[PDB]
Amino acid sequence: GHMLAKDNEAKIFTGVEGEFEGIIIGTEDDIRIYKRDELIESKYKEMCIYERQRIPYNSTAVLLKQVLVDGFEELVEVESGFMVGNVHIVLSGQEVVLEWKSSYTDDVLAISISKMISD
Amino acid sequence: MSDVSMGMVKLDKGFDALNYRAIGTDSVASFRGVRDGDMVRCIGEGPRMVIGHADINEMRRMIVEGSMRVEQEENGLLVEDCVWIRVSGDGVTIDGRDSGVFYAVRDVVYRSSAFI
Repeated sequence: GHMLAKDNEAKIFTGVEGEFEGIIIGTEDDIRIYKRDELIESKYKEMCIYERQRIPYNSTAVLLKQVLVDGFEELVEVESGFMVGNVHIVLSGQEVVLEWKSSYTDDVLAISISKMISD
Repeated sequence: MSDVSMGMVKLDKGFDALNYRAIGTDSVASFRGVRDGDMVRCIGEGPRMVIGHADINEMRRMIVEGSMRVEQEENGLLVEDCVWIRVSGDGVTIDGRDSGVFYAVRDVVYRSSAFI
């Protein structure tokens, strides 16, 4: 440790003054800032991660909605499945396909989905 | 100093309150700020967003570090004869139809990403 510069000094090269929404990257060697709007163009970028979990199920789509309602607040039914929060739930035979976002909250309620279909 | 852009600036104390996470050896955080002079100041709270660097080669290597066999193809990585990792321009898709490996792959990708 202790291999940094001034703790209030950083190196930023994008998009400078004017208001900017940015990100800070600090390594064991260097502290640097990029502007978020500019950042998508760099080797570093905002990434949406879709993670799909296929869950064995013995009940019907109507029953899934019912079980989801038991735990959930916001359950919305859609033409091609169910959507809880930002989680896409679709029943496919005797398995449910769970696809959900990178986002912290989206995993948590999605976890609740998984237990609903599980047992 | 503003030849390329700016370079060395002063970080405001507000950044110390930001949600820092560390990718690999780097530490990352998101913030909303106003830039005035040599001073960088936060005016808001960085939205909660995964940032990182997606390399198919690096992810594969790290997966193998978990003692998992990975196959390299155009579509991405096939781990343990079932995990699907697919790369999109602004994101990544992981397929859970693996037998008890999903958690491992989720760990690997998050080693190259961070919730900020």
